[PDB]
Amino acid sequence: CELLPVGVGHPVQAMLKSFTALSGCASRGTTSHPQEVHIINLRKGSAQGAREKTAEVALHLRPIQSLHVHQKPLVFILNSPQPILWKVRTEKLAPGVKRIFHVVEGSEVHFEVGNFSKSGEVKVETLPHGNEHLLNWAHHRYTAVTSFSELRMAHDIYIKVGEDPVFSETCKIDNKFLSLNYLASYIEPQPSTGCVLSGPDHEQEVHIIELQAPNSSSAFQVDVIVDLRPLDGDIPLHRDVVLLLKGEKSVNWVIKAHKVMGKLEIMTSDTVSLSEDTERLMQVSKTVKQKLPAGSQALIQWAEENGFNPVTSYTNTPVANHFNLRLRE
Amino acid sequence: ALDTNYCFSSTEKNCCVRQLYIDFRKDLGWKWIHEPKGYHANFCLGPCPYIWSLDTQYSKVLALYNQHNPGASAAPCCVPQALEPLPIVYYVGRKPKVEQLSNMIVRSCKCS
Amino acid sequence: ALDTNYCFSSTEKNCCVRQLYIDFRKDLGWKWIHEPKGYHANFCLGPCPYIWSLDTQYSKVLALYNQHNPGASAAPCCVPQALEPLPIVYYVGRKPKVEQLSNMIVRSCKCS
Amino acid sequence: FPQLCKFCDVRFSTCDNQKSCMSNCSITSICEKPQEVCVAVWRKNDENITLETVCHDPKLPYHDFILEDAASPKCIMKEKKKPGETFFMCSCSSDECNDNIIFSEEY
Amino acid sequence: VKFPQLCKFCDVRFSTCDNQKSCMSNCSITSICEKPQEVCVAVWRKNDENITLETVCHDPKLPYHDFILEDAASPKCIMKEKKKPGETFFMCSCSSDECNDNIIFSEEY
Repeated sequence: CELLPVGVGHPVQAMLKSFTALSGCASRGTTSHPQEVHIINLRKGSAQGAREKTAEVALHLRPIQSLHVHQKPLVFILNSPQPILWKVRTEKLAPGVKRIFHVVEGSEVHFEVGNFSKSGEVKVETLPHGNEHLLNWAHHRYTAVTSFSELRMAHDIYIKVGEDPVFSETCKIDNKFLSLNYLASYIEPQPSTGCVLSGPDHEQEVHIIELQAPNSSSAFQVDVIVDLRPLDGDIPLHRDVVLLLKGEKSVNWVIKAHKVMGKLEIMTSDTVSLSEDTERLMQVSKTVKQKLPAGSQALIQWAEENGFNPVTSYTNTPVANHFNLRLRE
Repeated sequence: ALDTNYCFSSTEKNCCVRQLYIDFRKDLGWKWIHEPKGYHANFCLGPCPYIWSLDTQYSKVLALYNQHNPGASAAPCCVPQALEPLPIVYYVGRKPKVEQLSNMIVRSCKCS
Repeated sequence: ALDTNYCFSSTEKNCCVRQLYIDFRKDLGWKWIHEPKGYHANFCLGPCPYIWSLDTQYSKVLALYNQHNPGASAAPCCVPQALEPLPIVYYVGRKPKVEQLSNMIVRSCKCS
Repeated sequence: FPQLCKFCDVRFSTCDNQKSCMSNCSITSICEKPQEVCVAVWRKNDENITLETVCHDPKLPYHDFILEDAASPKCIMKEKKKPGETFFMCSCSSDECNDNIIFSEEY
Repeated sequence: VKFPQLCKFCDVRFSTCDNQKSCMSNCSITSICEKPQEVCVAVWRKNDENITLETVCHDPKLPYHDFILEDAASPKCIMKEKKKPGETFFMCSCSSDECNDNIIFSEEY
């Protein structure tokens, strides 16, 4: 088992997931204004995968922690470098509330349930690229902005609609400002080293994930998300796999398995949580908190001593907080 | 089953999550996270009689021993089962970062 | 990690495993058991200090809450970690059979 | 609640013509089928004292004997004459028939 | 220190307390220093038009604003006045957590 870079087709894919914004500000002074304005200054990323297809960006709207139901009209100045389809996947928002989406030319607004589309409105306007110029335009056409957010291009954007009392009544773009209410989620591959000792077994499999740091500057326990879904297609599979999760620091492993069936064995030195989807779809044995050895070879030998051999695959990701597990047909 | 909704819609003295406001600076003394300055972590509390969600038969054994021998002081305890990670935003150097501090929001309480 | 020998040989006021004998008939009422008539069923007990072998981050958070808030009525509890199966042999009809009552004897304890 | 019954095979009891004694059967077993009732048979004789206890369906006779006392919750010994030695047959359906053995209400 | 100091890390901004015996940074950002070795550092500049206060995490070994730091181990941010031409310059360094938050230009009296 020579430590070599993990290939794209490897059943274990290591990604780092982070919620961040390029910049932004928030203001509670729009309470007087009957309409609230939110700005999402998307910025095109360095990725070359967006060349011809028109990028379609979803949206996740939720009431702020201090609000349960939101009814006030919400204007969204969704300026973007290029036309985008705004799939407004609202949530916990009262229907029938007008939602004016000021978008660049060619951008469309789509709603999961037609009630929102019938009540909402879409106005196409030309807006400045500059953050300050866009904020000035928003002030000129509305006299105030509830919040502004410059985010890098992403597929989803979680927004907590509502005026947070903590933030002042004035909005000033500050590069050091970041809040939960306005975040953009990003995921990128991370380097890893591993090997494959045994091929895909339809009886029981052993995939080992080693983690050094969760990419956290603090010294506390954070969540490590491991996805388990079929490698190809959406056909549910009946398979048994063994997960040896190694964390040098404290990290709680949250395993989410979708469209997979069978018995799963998890052995790790850290607490493990399983989503209800994994619980109902698969039978996961209750892990015993053991002081597992350190190092790839030591853990491999320890597993071989427990009869969970041969190892289907081993992989180690120094820096990451997200894992995807794919089952070969 | 014994989630937040079950014990918040109706008051049950048995093992379940009860409301608790955790404050970093005051209650917890943590000041290394800018915000959330405070959140909710509903903590597990309440005893479980013999007729309860006792997954491990040892818990049933302890319950029976206590019932037949009340002066034992050896009974199952209320423990979190599944805990939801908490998002947090904090600055390292001049760089803000959002992390998920796992297993600090308690939703499901079992007995063991 | 805290084996029975560690707390039996040396008394530790922290969360540990304490001796306790349980007999099937008088205590649990398992009158259908042939042998053994009883056994030693140690139970997990002991206050949990912050500086000790803790696994769950929620337990650490609650311990810190207690430290900074002594009156909270909510602290991590000492509960079983590893439970040993009990080998028993009895008779079904007129046929001997040996079974393993899983998780019957305590071997480790944890703060959670 | 668990049901305790005498399931010892043909053994020897030190209580002969006694009002009542202990189950004198340390062996305990769970009946193969739930509907089985527990039958105790006593054949005390001058040559030797022999008793047995088993569990079986009331419908199926034991040792070519009809068990019409299975309806009794508690083991009550009905006396029937048999060549060689007297016969005392009891059948119980209630739980914990090993608490005591009763041969006759009158002393 | 294994755990880096938790220092108030607001950059240059206007301030209200001038040469006060004891003052508070009034900084809403309490950041973990990038490295444990660096400690909290506070600088206070006074000109003829405005006064600026800057709180950061800085290495005491490396001079800041052309000034070596010798009060790195000070439990409290002890303020020393410097010879910055024209403007009045004060600077303190401290290794305690959020210690730069409280500023003492002159604890005397």
